[PDB]
Amino acid sequence: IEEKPKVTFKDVAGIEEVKEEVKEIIEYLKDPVKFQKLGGRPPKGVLLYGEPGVGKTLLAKAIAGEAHVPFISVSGSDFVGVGAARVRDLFETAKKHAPCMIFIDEIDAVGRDEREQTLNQLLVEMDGFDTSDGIIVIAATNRPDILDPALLRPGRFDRQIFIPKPDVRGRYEILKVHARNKKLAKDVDLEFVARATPGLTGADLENLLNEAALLAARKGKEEITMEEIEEALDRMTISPKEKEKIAIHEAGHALMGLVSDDDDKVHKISIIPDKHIYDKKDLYNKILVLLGGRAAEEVFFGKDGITTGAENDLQRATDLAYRMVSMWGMSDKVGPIAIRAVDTSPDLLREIDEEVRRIITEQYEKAKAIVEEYKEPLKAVVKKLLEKETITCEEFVEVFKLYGIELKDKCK
Amino acid sequence: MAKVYIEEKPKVTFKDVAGIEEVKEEVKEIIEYLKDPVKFQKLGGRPPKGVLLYGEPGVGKTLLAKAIAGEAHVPFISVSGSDFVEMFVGVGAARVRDLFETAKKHAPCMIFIDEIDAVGREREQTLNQLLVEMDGFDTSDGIIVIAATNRPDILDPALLRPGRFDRQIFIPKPDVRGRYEILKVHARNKKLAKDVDLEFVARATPGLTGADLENLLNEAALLAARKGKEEITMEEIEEALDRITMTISPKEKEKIAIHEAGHALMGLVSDDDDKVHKISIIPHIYDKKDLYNKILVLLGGRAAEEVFFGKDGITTGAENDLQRATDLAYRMVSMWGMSDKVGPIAIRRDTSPDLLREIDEEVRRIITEQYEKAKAIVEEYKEPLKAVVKKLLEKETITCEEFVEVFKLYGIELKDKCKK
Amino acid sequence: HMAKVYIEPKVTFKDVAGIEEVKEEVKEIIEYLKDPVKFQKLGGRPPKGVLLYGEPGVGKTLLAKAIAGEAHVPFISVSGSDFVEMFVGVGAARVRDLFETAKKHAPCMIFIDEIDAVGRDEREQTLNQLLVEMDGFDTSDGIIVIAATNRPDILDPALLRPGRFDRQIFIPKPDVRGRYEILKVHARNKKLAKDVDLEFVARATPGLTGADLENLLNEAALLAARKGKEEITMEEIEEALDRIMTISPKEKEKIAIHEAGHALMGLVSDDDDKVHKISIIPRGMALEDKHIYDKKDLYNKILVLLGGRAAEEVFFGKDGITTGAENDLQRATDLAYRMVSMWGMSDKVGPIAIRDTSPDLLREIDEEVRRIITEQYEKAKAIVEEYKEPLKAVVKKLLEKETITCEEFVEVFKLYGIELKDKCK
Amino acid sequence: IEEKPKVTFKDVAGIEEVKEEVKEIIEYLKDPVKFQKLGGRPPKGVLLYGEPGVGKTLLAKAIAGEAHVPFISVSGSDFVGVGAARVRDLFETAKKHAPCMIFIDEIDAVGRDEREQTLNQLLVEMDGFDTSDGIIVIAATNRPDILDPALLRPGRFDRQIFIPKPDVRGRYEILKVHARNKKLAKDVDLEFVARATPGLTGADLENLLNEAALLAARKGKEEITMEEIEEALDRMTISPKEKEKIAIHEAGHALMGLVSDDDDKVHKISIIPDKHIYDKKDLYNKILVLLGGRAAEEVFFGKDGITTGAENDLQRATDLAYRMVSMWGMSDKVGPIAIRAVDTSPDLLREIDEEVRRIITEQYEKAKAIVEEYKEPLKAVVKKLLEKETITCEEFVEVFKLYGIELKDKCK
Amino acid sequence: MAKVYIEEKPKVTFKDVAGIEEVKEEVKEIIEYLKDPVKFQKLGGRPPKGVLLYGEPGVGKTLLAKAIAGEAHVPFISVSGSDFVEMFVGVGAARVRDLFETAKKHAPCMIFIDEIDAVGREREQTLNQLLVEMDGFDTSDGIIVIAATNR
Ligand SMILES: Nc1ncnc2c1ncn2[C@@H]1O[C@H](COP(=O)(O)OP(=O)(O)O)[C@@H](O)[C@H]1O
Ligand SMILES: Nc1ncnc2c1ncn2[C@@H]1O[C@H](COP(=O)(O)OP(=O)(O)O)[C@@H](O)[C@H]1O
Ligand SMILES: Nc1ncnc2c1ncn2[C@@H]1O[C@H](COP(=O)(O)OP(=O)(O)O)[C@@H](O)[C@H]1O
Ligand SMILES: Nc1ncnc2c1ncn2[C@@H]1O[C@H](COP(=O)(O)OP(=O)(O)O)[C@@H](O)[C@H]1O
Ligand SMILES: Nc1ncnc2c1ncn2[C@@H]1O[C@H](COP(=O)(O)OP(=O)(O)O)[C@@H](O)[C@H]1O
Ligand SMILES: [Zn+2]
Ligand SMILES: [Zn+2]
Ligand SMILES: [Zn+2]
Ligand SMILES: [Zn+2]
Repeated sequence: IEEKPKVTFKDVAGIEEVKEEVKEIIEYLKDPVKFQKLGGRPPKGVLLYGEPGVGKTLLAKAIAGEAHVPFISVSGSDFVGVGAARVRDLFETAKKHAPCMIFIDEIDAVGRDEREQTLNQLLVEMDGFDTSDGIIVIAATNRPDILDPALLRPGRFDRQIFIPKPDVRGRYEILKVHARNKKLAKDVDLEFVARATPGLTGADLENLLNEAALLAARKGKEEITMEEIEEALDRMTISPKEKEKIAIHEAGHALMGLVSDDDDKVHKISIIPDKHIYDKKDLYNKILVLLGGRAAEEVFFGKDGITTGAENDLQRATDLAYRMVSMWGMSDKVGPIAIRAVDTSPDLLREIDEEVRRIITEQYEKAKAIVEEYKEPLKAVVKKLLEKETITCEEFVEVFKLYGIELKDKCK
Repeated sequence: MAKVYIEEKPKVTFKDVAGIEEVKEEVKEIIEYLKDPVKFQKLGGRPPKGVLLYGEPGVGKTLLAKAIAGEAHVPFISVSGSDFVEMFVGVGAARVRDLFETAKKHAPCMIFIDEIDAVGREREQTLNQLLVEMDGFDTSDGIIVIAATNRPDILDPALLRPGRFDRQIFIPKPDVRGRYEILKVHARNKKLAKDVDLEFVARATPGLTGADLENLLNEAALLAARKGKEEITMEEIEEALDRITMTISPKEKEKIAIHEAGHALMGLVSDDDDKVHKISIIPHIYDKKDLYNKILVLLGGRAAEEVFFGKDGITTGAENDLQRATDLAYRMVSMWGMSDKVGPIAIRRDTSPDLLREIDEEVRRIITEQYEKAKAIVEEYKEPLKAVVKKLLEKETITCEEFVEVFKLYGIELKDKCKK
Repeated sequence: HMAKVYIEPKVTFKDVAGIEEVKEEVKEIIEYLKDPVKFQKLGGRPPKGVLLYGEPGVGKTLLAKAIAGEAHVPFISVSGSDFVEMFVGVGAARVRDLFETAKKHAPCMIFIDEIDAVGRDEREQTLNQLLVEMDGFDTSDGIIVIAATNRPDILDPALLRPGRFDRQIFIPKPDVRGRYEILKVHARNKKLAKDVDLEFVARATPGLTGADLENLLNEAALLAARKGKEEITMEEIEEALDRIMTISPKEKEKIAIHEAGHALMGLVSDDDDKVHKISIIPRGMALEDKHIYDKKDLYNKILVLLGGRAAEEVFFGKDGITTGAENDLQRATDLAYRMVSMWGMSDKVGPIAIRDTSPDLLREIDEEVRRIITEQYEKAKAIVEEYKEPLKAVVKKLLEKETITCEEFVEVFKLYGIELKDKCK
Repeated sequence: IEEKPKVTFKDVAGIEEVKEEVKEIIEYLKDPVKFQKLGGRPPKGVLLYGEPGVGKTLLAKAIAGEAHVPFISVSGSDFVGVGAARVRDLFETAKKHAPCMIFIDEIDAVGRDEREQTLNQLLVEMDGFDTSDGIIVIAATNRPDILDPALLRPGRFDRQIFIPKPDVRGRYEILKVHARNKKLAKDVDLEFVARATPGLTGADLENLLNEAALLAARKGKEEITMEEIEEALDRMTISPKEKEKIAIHEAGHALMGLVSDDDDKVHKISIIPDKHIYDKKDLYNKILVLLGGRAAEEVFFGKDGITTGAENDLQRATDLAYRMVSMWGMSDKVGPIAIRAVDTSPDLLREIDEEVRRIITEQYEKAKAIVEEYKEPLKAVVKKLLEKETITCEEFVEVFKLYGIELKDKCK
Repeated sequence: MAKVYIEEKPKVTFKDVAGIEEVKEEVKEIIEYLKDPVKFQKLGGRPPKGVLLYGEPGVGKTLLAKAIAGEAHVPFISVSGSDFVEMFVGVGAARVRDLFETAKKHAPCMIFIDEIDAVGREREQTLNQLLVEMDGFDTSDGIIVIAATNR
């Protein structure tokens, strides 16, 4: 697929922080020789990851549009040995249309036999082009956890941007953008609709206004009223009980961060989902923070109230614990041996799993004790998070200050 | 070569379509859009571009599409997916471009693509040309593309992507009422005798499609004609019926009904799991309690099978329920650290066999716990369940409300979990 | 595919700001290129390949161009990405042709930007062809190859072995003085106002490269021009600043202790390879067989690899050990695993070689590998514990100078009355 | 590679039994429509297997030559996804040149990922052509033991011909063929040279005469004398000690065959290397025969004298024992279960290996006892085999008859 | 493009080659064949068509080949495996056919292919053309091909 601009930042609502990040990509695509004579090297690949419908393809299309540069679209599933040829051809086409943008949706389909050979051909094509070409590849994925680490290595998709689900403010701005082409009545309050749609993506909101328009049309009306919007709403939204669980989890992580011995700045708590060296204590602390969400879930709701929301934090914590034991020899029992894994005895594998379980349980018990200790000021924080949807790190600290508890200065 | 058919305003309407009122209700916006596209356009409304109709052969997919066009009084442009088999060069891709060209010329109209699976499994040359033609037309054009398939499992995912055939409607095989209503529709042109009981014929045809029934009445008419009769009697209908000996056995039906009732009963009792709907013999954050409950519901079908038929009567029908239940149990233990024994460790899908054993043990613990629970529930409400199964066997399809009403008769108040 | 041949002035050392230590290192390269015959008659043997590694825009191509300029010698520029294809063995031919062109224009300089693209199968054939072309030319030719990389961590070790790019120079991001000196260089062709304080601009640009600063002054000049001014004021510089990361001092101390750890192992080893320039390079930058090694030589190579971590534990405790020892630990274990399962250097396992093997043997192998590593780790730790006081001294010097010579390390130990092994260069 | 006849059966020495087998292939290639109107179906693929240099490519070339039909040559190693395309193209070319012969040398390279996909493409191309095409594929391999069973399945290479190393008679006939283009002296005795070259292949003999010719030329002679032939010989021949070991092994197999309870006819003992149902006793007996060679080696030479020659017989015996246990449920311990194998518990695998070891050792002890019993008439048979190189089954039985032992009537 | 060298009767002999007497002894039949091919041909003798010389760079592979030609007083036709890098179409395969054509015209002679690894690792088009040209010539021609490789 080969398209042209016709979509800019005016069609993208919110994500101003993301918009700011990608601004160098738009400046580079406008005139690559300014950046080439400069000496600086822009990214070759940029990974856009988030939930479906958050506007990853939209952002990529807006980048191309703002730069007035061709947009060459393709999907990961569109890639027996002919898979590797298609990759070579895509980049060939791109170099011919330079300065332009390559867009790869579902990069996870090609980047997780024919499934492992096309992957390498993409990797070599990424290493094949330079800044001189004046081209940039933007990939999008809903499952970055299943991505091949090789893809994120330096020279290839070494830049990653997480596009989040819209907050109440974000939802309203999206609604405004998608309401432009709709004949809405005076009585419609888009501010209310934003409040009434926590959990929805930009796509869900676009569909909600589209559905309301189709209803008003079916009904035989010259405007869209709140009636239609409520009807379109009923036709994906976070329950108040669900919201409470998310808020307790999120507060859990923040409390761990504002109490953890060393580094990592804490930031904006919301009911919405390396060049550095780290010591053993730093990693124990990072695990402590990751388990915080779940620790809060158990302390507040019991063993039967623990939720599916802790999925990534648990994965990350365990992944970090295995690295400590099997890669960084941070276990006394295992020793300073490093295993990178089908030549290793089951006895060592057992010894590794045991140590990983030891670390996680140690920290989980610690995290739980901390939540148990500050349960009353936490309840207060959760009440604020439920009401406001989003709170600043400063706000959290000030709520604890009210309960006579001075937390660590780690915000922004 | 090639051949595209154009019926400027068809004569088939919803009166020629029987027993898919839920489907009829869904497609009503497509009718309203085709009647006046600018009413929609002048508001910012964007109807679907493509609508996928999938079901068994003869359930009435082309019929429904023809009725949509007829109800809207709009041309029906028919074409077959197999007619895009290029004879030298990329003539397949040209035909696609031409079909949409023809359609835009006859707007407001309907494009109908039978066997979309033939063009959407040089192959990706015609397929891509269809995909670009789908992205090429807008709501301004006032046209809609309806594709039909018997094999949606072999369809290219690209076809179902947003902007294309992003709306999919499953057309099911008719239940008793469905079958009778179809027979009534197809009996209209036929000279039937007074003795013919179409209500009996519908009961006697579980598993037949609208086409099979249309053919059954057509065969009975040919039998009566050859015999030298002016009317069609039950004799000819029974004779025409016998050409059916891949149907639903009554013993088989009982097993399906008990399994289906099993799931519904679990759903209407499960502590916080959500929304039960239409029981038929015819084909996000979750807490630990919610997932235990989801497993409970999945095991319901089998639990009912054992309670009613014994360990020797349990069936292959529980295959996917069992898989799903175990997959969910495995995720609770190895991914969401919902096991006290295993702890809050996560193994996403390298592992010592001792941990693998510990995981399998815990998964077995959860499933057996819930299976024993489900069985106890079926054992408790066996008498009102027998009542539900008896109703489900004669009606083939019952509403959740109907189930709850049967239980109400046995003095048992179930959870208000019916879909509204 | 192309190659660009530069004819000589324009770029000399006067256009290169604040890397005087680097400028001093490369001075032999400039002298050799001037008259290759005079320097071999004198006795000086030059490098075949010089690797320049650092972040993008840190003046690696600039330094290389200045070397060629100062020597008045052709500069043949090429990129690693120009030697990739998959389809046909034309990649290997281009390498042969580049060196052919170079020999025709001698005395001259070859410059390979992005050497990492060709240094990581049709790409492998090209990598080997480069390696053989490196071994193909001599000092008699009068050519030196300078390669530049932003990713030296992903470079093939084969490229850096003796005879190839065996000289490596790390070009760092400019500190405040560095930034100020660069600003001065790039301010020469600009009409700046009296009110502009380049010393302030230096403090206001932490983390920028020479390239970023060059562009900042260029952008400020364009803003003053578009405003209709003959001079550039602080207003335009602040505006140009807005239009567009770090290393911690605690982190720096950890790196310095780790790096010092390796060097102490090397200068005590009992039998090893040469040790050189100890430096505080960030995790991102910084970086066998063919010949015969005995069991003692390999035990010693493991000893050196564990040195960094051994220092981390001796100085910071078990809670202070860091992620920086990641490759050292991997390499040490790989080497231990080869000793046991390939070279039958274990008495318990015997002279058996495992290339389909019982778990009992796998257990026996893992046990022995753990024995070797722990033995050596305890040895390394004991060495760090013994020379903890002169090491603290080395780290303090390393922290303030950010880079110390092998000679400086040995003379610090000399101060503490400890005579180390004569290694270095 | 595409060649034309120019080589017939006159260039092939001996292998008259093989020559007789392939005669239908030559008659079919001459006029396929006679065989097509007939109703009969010739083989699609014919596998030629034997040691290197025995004349597998030669026989194939002679088949094409005798039939006056094109010979299209290719090798297995000449076959990333482009491997499967080459196969399709070869058969395309063949169908265009029909009636003709396809020749695939080293079929083991393609018939043992890209290594497993080209294999399937060959299998489908084999199933693609019919008798109507009037083409035949002849494959050659030195390692048929490593061949994928799929290749030998009905419709594809379901015909297999073993080409053996030449016996003294065979060697003489080959020497005669290769002596035709050589200027040999009157004193040269090719009958002696055959006797003096046991173990050599047709290729070795061709080279021996070629080397003798080059020596005589170098020496400055107008003829090749015995001097040159002996010199060329010295420049792969079976030692007399080695010969004794082979003879004891071969006698071992024959004795088992002439004593085994039921079926399988015994034939020609030499010092040179399904549509049917079998019962448990038949298979125990087949194992007994297979172990016979080794059993004789141990009885005669001791545990330190057992040799590498038993390699195939041991493989075959074990392969047969595993099939009895894991496929045909002929083990009481394992039961009537059939395992065809990465879903099976190690406990069952252990139980299977134990039973296989039980069967083999049982039979090995039996075979050894039989050799021990008839050691004296066996010594007599070995003396005859050493002298004559080859003996008939009848001759063996007659030698035992002399020692007053009446064997089973199982010859020909 | 391309370049094939012809030294009709070289001046390097075995006196210019040192310390490989075992190798010198092996190749002595190649010398004797090149001196008079019909002596061999009139007996049914078939010498090698191709001889591969492999070793480290600078051990004297081209030297030995040149000495073989010199000792036999036979032309030495030198060519490099890298010179079969086609410039459009299949011009690589044509060069191979031409080399053997040239050789047959100068018989009895010696073909020398340095870096045979460059042509023998479109790639299989020139490689196959070499293979067919090798199978194309006979002992009657009175020519020998000596290839040298480091890899
Ligand atoms: N942030 C947003 N602002 C405005 N519209 C949005 C936003 N996010 C999504 N949308 C709308 O939702 C639709 C789906 O977005 P898309 O980028 O295709 O999905 P994805 O994130 O899966 O790649 C588009 O039509 C786009 O207009
Ligand atoms: N629900 C139904 N109501 C009435 N007639 C039906 C129904 N389903 C099928 N039929 C009849 O069966 C025949 C086949 O219908 P058709 O649409 O072609 O099947 P398919 O789903 O394979 O496209 C038609 O003559 C139609 O009238
Ligand atoms: N040390 C420095 N002194 C002066 N100018 C510098 C310095 N570092 C960078 N610059 C300038 O920045 C630009 C980019 O430098 P360049 O050589 O391309 O960097 P690299 O090769 O490391 O990517 C050049 O114009 C150069 O003059
Ligand atoms: N039975 C034989 N009769 C005559 N010559 C033979 C015989 N076996 C081999 N040769 C000769 O030996 C050479 C090698 O035979 P070939 O068929 O190519 O080997 P392989 O059996 O490995 O395929 C040929 O030149 C052929 O003339
Ligand atoms: N054994 C040797 N005796 C004499 N000179 C030798 C010997 N080996 C190499 N040389 C000399 O070394 C040089 C290179 O020889 P050459 O054949 O080109 O090397 P290679 O094996 O790479 O082809 C020649 O000038 C040759 O005289
Ligand atoms: Zn979390
Ligand atoms: Zn079910
Ligand atoms: Zn280190
Ligand atoms: Zn045998």
